[PDB]
Amino acid sequence: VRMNVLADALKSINNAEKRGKRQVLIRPCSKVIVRFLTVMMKHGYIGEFEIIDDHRAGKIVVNLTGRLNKCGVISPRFDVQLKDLEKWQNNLLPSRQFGFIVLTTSAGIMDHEEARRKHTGGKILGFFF
Amino acid sequence: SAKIVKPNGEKPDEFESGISQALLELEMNSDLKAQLRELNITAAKEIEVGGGRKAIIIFVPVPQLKSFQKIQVRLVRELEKKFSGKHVVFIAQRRILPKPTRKSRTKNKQKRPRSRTLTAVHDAILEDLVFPSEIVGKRIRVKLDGSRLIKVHLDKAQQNNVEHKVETFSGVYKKLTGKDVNFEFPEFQL
Amino acid sequence: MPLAKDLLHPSPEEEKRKHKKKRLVQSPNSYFMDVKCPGCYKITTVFSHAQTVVLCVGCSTVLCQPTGGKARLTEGCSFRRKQH
Amino acid sequence: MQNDAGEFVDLYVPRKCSASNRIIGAKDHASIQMNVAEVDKVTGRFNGQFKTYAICGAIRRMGESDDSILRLAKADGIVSKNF
Amino acid sequence: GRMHAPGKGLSQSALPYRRSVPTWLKLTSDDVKEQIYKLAKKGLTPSQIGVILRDSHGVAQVRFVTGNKILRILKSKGLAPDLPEDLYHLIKKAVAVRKHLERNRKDKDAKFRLILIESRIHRLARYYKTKRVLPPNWKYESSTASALVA
RNA sequence: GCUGCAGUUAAAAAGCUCGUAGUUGGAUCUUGUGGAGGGUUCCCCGCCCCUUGCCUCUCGGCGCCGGCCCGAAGCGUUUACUUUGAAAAAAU
Repeated sequence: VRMNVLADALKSINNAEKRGKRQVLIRPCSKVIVRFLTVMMKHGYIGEFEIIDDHRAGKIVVNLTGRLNKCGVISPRFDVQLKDLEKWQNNLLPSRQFGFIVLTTSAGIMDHEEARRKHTGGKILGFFF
Repeated sequence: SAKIVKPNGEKPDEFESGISQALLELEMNSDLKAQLRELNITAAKEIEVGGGRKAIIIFVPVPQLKSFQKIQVRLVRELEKKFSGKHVVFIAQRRILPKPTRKSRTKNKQKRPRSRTLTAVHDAILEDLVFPSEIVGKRIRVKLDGSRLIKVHLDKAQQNNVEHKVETFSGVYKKLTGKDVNFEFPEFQL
Repeated sequence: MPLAKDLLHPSPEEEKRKHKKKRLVQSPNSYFMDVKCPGCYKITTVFSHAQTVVLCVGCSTVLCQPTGGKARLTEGCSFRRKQH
Repeated sequence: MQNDAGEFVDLYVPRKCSASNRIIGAKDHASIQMNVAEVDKVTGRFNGQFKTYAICGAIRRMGESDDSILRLAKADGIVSKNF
Repeated sequence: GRMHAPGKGLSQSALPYRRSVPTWLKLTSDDVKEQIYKLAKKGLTPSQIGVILRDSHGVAQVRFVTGNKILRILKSKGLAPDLPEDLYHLIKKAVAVRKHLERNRKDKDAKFRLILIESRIHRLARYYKTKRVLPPNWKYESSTASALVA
């Protein structure tokens, strides 16, 4: 059965990007998916997006610009502390110059570079580059 | 009695006593005497709209509103005839209760009903404004700056009852909730 | 499907072709209709996929028969859909 | 690529596909550059002015270049947003 | 997919987006409740009341005319049964197969299908016992089963 | 082989189905204007509806010409998580 909705959303975008398609449809929608998409959009990796109401959790249509190399999920939501975050970005990123880990923290869902300014740890959700 | 609007200390205002006088005097002619019965209006306000003109909002208590809507098609037509070129809307006197989890006092002895949530109140206020017509569907657009716009679809029958008021609906819903809305008609509907 | 068709605006002939649960927003194919018969003429309402053997207020032996799809009328004067 | 003095340090900057926004490599021999003539608006005649596009080899071999060149020619004025 | 078969078919209802009552419907909330109370005296289960109302009257969804689901309408008047109606139907099917096997002990398919019925009774009873619909001491028994449905 | 392996043919998926413990489990319930540090909107004050969510005492200092105000306390449904204090032999 469907054990996790965020893993479907990112796998669906990742297969559409590799085929060269200009749009994709995500279903079911969730509060976690809308907040994750917003972090990719603010850094310039995807275009703007629209939500459809249907009285059953809803759907999203997203616009693609061709810049995204990958996006992905870490399935157990492991806890991270500021001293251990260096080991995770050494494992998951392609260079020290670009790409982002996404964390959930009591100050909100955010970019791993913002978590250092806000002096906060959290749980891992995923990444993009 | 007259001056039916608002709780104690707030009541004497000229505009709001004026609109509630204009409502309660209308039961005195024989046609609306059949169907008005001094039923409560809780408040009224006069507010600016995007064309530089004015519109009025009338606030109705929840167990009375199911009776107001049954006569609103004549009662608002009489008020929009009598006032100086204004547009009118009736809306419910809904209350919002605060979030129990770490944003309010909370205990086992009473539970917050989901009918008193902010989401269930703001999406009910949207249905009151459009009343002569019915909502066919909603969509929400997220912009590159992180802002939102709502797109509302209205039924294709009864266009003649709302097309001249979409410009007041956007300004009224903005001032009741803080959010941008556009009102539109569908290409086709199943 | 080409590389660039937009997903937010399907034409009504693209939407009417596909399954009721797989449309952009869901909608049934069934409907309500008003039905009338000879000998007694009190009009009545019926559902197009009925399971019941309907008897009219005019007390005739059968108004319609149930079936594996739409129900079939006994040569009644109306099959007219209600608009909403 | 730039350094902390602000000067550039790449050998060259490679081109990208007009249909798809992906880099065309030095050995992509299936790729193309298309060139198309403009005409004057009074007499429908060539004035020597033109427009250009570049297409990835991977989009050509799946059969999508004809529709991509058409969308590009409707986005520019050439096909005039009716068909 | 289905819980005890290899099949994965898709058939189900699909409700419209519009929850409102239509303007042509002549019925009203308390007259719909009286028709429900009359139909309940004939011994009709809630599932049968909703098809009689959909086929022969205007009401497509009773929950949209009257603000309540129709088992709540019966419970608030004391008309509801002492055993839930889907658990009742599974128990009636188990005793029908047990009356077959007493004279047909060679029917090894019927022996296999009885395991798949009674394990589906146990899964449903365990749910209703945690939500206080049934006593904690309630138990299905192969000797007692006939007395649960007569 | 947690990060990080493999099971059509090289070594390897129980003949097939049910099922208690174990592991895993769908959507949903409060936001934008104003000021400081910084920018050209967001992180601290105070607000559409609640800003410690309530409350009114009494043993106990404050502000002023008795009465009314502002720091404790009852405490915010219970935990994991995270950030910060305290307290932990030396040698290595």
